[PDB]
Parts: sequence; C-alpha cells; structure tokens
Amino acid sequence: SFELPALPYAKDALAPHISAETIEYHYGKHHQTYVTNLNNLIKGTAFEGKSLEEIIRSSEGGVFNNAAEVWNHTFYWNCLAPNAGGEPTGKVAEAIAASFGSFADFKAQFTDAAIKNFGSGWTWLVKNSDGKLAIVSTSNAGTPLTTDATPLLTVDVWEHAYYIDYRNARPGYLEHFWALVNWEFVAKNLAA
Amino acid sequence: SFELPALPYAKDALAPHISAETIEYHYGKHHQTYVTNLNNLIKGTAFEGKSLEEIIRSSEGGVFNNAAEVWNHTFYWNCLAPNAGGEPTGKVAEAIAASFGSFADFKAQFTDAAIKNFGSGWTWLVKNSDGKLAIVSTSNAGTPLTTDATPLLTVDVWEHAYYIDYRNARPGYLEHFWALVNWEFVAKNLAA
Ligand SMILES: [Fe+2]
Ligand SMILES: [Fe+2]
Ligand SMILES: [O]
Ligand SMILES: [O]
Repeated sequence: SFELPALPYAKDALAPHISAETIEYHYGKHHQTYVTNLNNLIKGTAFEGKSLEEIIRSSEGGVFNNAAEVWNHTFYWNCLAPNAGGEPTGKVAEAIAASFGSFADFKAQFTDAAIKNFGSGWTWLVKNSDGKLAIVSTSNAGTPLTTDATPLLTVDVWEHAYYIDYRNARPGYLEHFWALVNWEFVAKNLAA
Repeated sequence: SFELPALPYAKDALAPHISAETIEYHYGKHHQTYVTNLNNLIKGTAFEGKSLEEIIRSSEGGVFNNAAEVWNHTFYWNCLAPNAGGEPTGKVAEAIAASFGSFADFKAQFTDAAIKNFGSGWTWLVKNSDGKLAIVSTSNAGTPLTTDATPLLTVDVWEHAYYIDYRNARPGYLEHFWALVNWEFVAKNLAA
C-alpha cells in the first residue's frame, strides 16, 4: 500500500511563513487521510500494483481525487524549504525570463493566477510540450499530470493550506510562499 | 450598487457552534469581499438595474461567482439562528417526512451529502417544481437558482466556514450546524 512520504524538513521549518500548526493539520490530517482513503479505495481493484502516476492517469471519481491529492501534496512539500526562496539562478532563471519576460513578470502572473483560482485547487508552473513554460491552474484535485505538461512548481490554494495563518488573505499567503520556494526542486523538475 | 445585508444577529449568536471569530471573517471579510467584487465587475455594465437573482441567472465567470456567493451567504445566515435547531414542525415537518420518510433519515442523508461534497461548495435541500424535495450539492458558487428548484436550506462547506472552529473535522461542523437551523426560515422558503 501507499505510505505517506516523510516531510522533507521539521514541522516548524517553514515558520513563520507556514506555521507548525498548519503543517500538523495539512500533512498529518489532510495528506494522511488522502493516503488512507486511496489505499482503501484501490484494495482488490485493477489499480493495485500501479504507480501513483499511473493511477492518476487512468482513474476518475474518488480514486482520482485521492490519488491526485496524495501526489499533489508530496510535490507541494518538496516545493517548499527553509533557508530558500529568493530568486532562482541558471537554467530555471533563464527559462522563466524567456517564457514570461522576467522573474518579476512570472511572480506577478503566478500570484494573480493563484489568487484568482476560484474555490479549492492548485496553481502550477509547468513546462508545456512545446518546450515553453506556462502557468496553469487546476480545480480541486486536478493536476497537470493528466496533460502532456510537466509540473515544475505548485501552490496549494485550498483554504486549509493557509486559513490558520492568513484567514481570508490568500494574497498574504502567496507573498509568504515566495519566501519558501525550493528552487533546487524546481531545477530538478526542469532538468528531468 | 449592492449592499451587504445586515447579519440577522450579533456575531456571537451562534457560538459555540460557529464562533464569533468565524462569523467576523466569514461575514465581515468573505461575504463583504463578494459584495465588493461584484460591484466592481458590474459597475457601468448592462448588469446594472438587475436584481441579484437576475444577475445569477444571466451571468458566467467572475460576475456569476460573486453574485451567486453574495446570495448564497445571505441565504446561509438566514438558515441559522440562536435558540433554534432541533426539529421542524407543521408544514416543513410534513414535507420532509413525506419525501424522506422521517426527519432522522433526511438529517442523515443531508449530513452525508455535505461531508462527501469534495472541495468547496454547498449542500442544499430544494423543492422541485413538481413539489418533490431533494438534497443536492453544488461546487464553489453553484446554486439551485440556476435550476428550476427552490432552495429551502443550505450549509456552506467551503473550508472558511469551519476551519477556525473545527479544522479538518467537517463532520463536527455538520453536527453543530443542526443545533443552529432556523426552521422558521425554511418554512418561509417552503411556503413561497
Ligand atoms: Fe492541501
Ligand atoms: Fe462561505
Ligand atoms: O489540497
Ligand atoms: O462560501
């Protein structure tokens, strides 16, 4: 069965940008529950033995929602880090400048997309199959994995991701997200 | 321009079932923001002169999302009250018993639907135009007003409705919702 991968840092490592309490609920309750529900829903089914990505690309309904959310959250935790944030360098910086005009342009576009992604969902930096970077949003458990675009960076805009720390101020959460971005992970994703 | 209608009670009236803090944010920030955003989108447009309902039934995208949420929240506050809850009497009791067998069955079914509603949204008791009652769930700003059916009761299951008080425990929030239901309002809705 699928297991909840260990958080890449201590539960308080993202403070004050994302609190230890947010981590305890978001990781320990929400993410854990998606793992448990996924395992239960796939027992005895043709989805047993399949990778998480394989399930995401071949499922609908509850199986999809849980599988995609498991993957999305693991991806999200890796997108964040202590002692990180700031501006990317190298190939990531160059690709962002080429695709959006500048890092500042990208940051504003990503922020705007995330803030205006209505309801629950995720906002993504992806590499489209044309080789160009783009910002796309998804609803609920939706993920670029069901397309031919490669996810590079994401922000969870489900209210549970930020409500403890920012209440209604999703834009405040976005401001603090930038202080946490793990560009090393983004660079790995782009290089792949 | 649209005004945020006054809350039917002070912000502590629903406590401890829904906290004063929740109401301060939910009414004073979320509901207010929907009003502000709606006004900004419709100013100087052909949506001026239209009632809230007329906008909801003739719009899409941002105009729709904001107009529907303004209406949904006003309806929600009217569905809740101090010194209420328990079970309906008279016409409402009769109608629910006729359509669901018993109030207890209705209560279980409504609760189940509300807990299963994935992501942000609303769960409703409606009266169809042939008089049948039904439980329906909607996503995000979705509302029975865009259908033929008449809303009788709703619960908001956006995480902002409960996260301060219940965190991830949406079922706890639902339990406490029942302690607040304003059956007088439900009766008005049914009698219209
Ligand atoms: Fe999440
Ligand atoms: Fe709400
Ligand atoms: O999420
Ligand atoms: O909401």
